Amino acid sequence: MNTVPFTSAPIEVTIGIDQYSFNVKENQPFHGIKDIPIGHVHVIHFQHADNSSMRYGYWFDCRMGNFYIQYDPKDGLYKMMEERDGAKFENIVHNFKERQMMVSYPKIDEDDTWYNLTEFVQMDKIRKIVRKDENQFSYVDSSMTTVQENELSDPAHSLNYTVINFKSREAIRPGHEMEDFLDKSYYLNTVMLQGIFKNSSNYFGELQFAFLNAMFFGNYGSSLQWHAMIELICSSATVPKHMLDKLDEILYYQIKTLPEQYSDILLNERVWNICLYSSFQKNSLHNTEKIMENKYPELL
Amino acid sequence: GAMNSSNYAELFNNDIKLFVDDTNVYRVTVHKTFEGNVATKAINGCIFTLNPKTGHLFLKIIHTSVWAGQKRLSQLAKWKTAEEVSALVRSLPKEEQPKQIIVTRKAMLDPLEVHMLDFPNIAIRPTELRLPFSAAMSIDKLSDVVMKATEPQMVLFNIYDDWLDRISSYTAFSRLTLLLRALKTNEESAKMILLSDPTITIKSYHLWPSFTDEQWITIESQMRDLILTEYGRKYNV
Ligand SMILES: O[C@H](COc1ccccc1Br)CN1CCCC1
Repeated sequence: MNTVPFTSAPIEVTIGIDQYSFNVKENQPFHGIKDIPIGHVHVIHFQHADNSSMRYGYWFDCRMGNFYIQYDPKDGLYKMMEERDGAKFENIVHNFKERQMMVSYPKIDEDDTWYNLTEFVQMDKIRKIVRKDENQFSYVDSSMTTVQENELSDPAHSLNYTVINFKSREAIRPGHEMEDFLDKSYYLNTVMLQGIFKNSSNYFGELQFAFLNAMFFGNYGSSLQWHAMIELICSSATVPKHMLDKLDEILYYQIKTLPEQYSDILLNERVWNICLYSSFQKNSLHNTEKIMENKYPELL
Repeated sequence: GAMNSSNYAELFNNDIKLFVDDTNVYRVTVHKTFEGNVATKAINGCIFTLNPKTGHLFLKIIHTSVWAGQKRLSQLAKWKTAEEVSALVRSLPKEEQPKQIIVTRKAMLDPLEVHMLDFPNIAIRPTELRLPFSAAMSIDKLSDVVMKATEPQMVLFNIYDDWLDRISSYTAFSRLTLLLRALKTNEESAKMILLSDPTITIKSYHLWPSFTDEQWITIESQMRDLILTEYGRKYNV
């Protein structure tokens, strides 16, 4: 169990921690979140009571430092910060637990939701996508764009997801134009998995972070990445049987966790009706197909 | 973007463009088998690639051997069309390569785009037009050549014969499409129209008769009346 204390809550804000969230009222006595499970990455995020525009948040791992939140009134936002003095830190936390000004990470013991959503997500990879290497944590918000999106304007504040493009020379070998494009096994297996990702787990982590960034901040380029990385697999006739089985679980929990009312912006009709009903892997997503059809039949 | 009735004069500017129609690439007769089932037998086809400005038409004859042992042939045709168009482009010198290629059927966008990735500065466009280039096999000498072909083969010529010597490309293209559109609606009649007078001959290297300006007007009018006619006979109007 670890802790993210807050200096204070000067402004009314909705606070997000992983899939949970609670309302904090302006200058209520609040001083942060305790009992945060060690062992997974996490994301604390924020939506100010005034400007529902811009959700923003920080990914982090209590293994990699003592981190706290402090509202900054020049810049207008709750800022994450690392405390180098470990003794100073335990002291403050203990002070706040004794006075009981911390809410508790409220995990049910039967619940593997967060783990399932972050199974392959690792801080080091996130920090290669959100380059800000003076911080051990990584900032993200609604309006950030992707490298691929800046090619179709500030490069330091971008999401450097892996560029996937089905109509590219990377995707498409000379003389196998129709073969490579209609069956993306090459692209998937050799170019991306063997070439760029190394293993299936790194691929899946990027895919899980893309999705969470889309769902927690409605980051639009993240969503496109997510659907892109799904689509490549579904459009490849040759996939390791183990990767297919893990994808099906991965997508199941995503679809399970999605707000019913946010579904219409975050689910791409074409990709899913293609993956589930047209692509090579139409038969291979039993759990994903069952929950999609019982929850969002309108999309299909 | 898409090519339609508005941005129509862009065909006649000085930007090198080609049109690609694939409708006659993959052609079959349907027949009964001895056991009472149905089967397809395939016949020669042809990729119709047309510079609407200069009148240049490079026909790419598609020999039935290209299909042998292949599955999903209607799909492969589109890939083969784009393979052949790309190969054409690649053979032309740089200054002759087209800046746009407009396909008559949206199915050819992806095959082509994929095949052209090496040519990022060539725009692949669809069109909203109902263009009648599929009737190109109703032009007699073209029907005999594609049919008589025994191997893959490419014909280089001009599809407006010598018209540009006396008319502009806009008018030349409009005459082309009128005759084509008439050949499509009622080939027998349209052809009867074009050949009634036995003294107006077709040259060795020409598809259309050697009409005079005066004569072209009679003809164009008659093909008008025909296309208007053949519409009535259909919709009973
Ligand atoms: O082969 C050519 C005639 O054919 C064409 C003429 C001009 C453009 C295209 C074609 Br194909 C010579 N011969 C005269 C009549 C028989 C063939």
